[PDB]
Amino acid sequence: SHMASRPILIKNFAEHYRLMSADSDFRFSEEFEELKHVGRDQPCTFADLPCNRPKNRFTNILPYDHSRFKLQPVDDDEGSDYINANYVPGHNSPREFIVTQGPLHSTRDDFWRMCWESNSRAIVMLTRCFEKGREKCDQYWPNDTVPVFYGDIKVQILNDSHYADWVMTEFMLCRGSEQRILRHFHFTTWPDFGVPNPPQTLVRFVRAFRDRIGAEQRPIVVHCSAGVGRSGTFITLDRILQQINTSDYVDIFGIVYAMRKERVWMVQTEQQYICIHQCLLAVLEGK
Repeated sequence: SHMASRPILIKNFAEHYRLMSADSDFRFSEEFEELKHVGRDQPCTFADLPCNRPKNRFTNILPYDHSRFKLQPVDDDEGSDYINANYVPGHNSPREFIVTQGPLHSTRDDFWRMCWESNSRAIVMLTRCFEKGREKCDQYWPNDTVPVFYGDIKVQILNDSHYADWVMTEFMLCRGSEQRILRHFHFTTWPDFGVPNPPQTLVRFVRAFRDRIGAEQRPIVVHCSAGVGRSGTFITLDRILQQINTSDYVDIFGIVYAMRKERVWMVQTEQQYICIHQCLLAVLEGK
């Protein structure tokens, strides 16, 4: 049924791609345009509160109420429960991901509290802190081995591994004698404009991530800067790469539709929407 879904037979994907990208992406552009109002009629009440106003990077990027992540209230604070974040469905769970903005210095304590309260064991970062001299994300994690306290959460690097396009970091998370291990997967190679090119570098990261994390039962935290365009791209990519193992179909459109209902602008540009397709084509063609 084709209002909120366009499944494509994998064996036909290459032709679908060709048809969709023909004539300067006419069909791709048409298809993506269909998603523009999806979700946008939903209230963003708490995001709009005066006490939460300073907690959002962008006035136009706000978590829907029905979907937002709620921090535990702290005695006598308006909005101590608020963070710019939303549960977003994945391959394995309707609440598999929590997607959020790049924390501000103002909000990183909240960010870490969320990681802790969510019981997340994995963060995916799809931005550099600075791009073209603009700050897109606070440096919310230590730059060495000396543990740093963010609110009640103590964070400490156990080790890190650098790669061509990402840095992997293993944190010890401590909180009043309770101890966890969390992994941080940081794609550091996204270009200053456009999408990764060749797209294969992103596939490599998604593959490296999923291979390492496994069938995670707990929420995975995902962010770029606004936590919509790049975050939306990575998730869609991670789903469909799993999907092609157990199905004859892929529904990129249906996936993006569903994400939209849960967080604004999930895959944000038509260029990222076409990019997801290009990554998958690379996979189905043996790169």
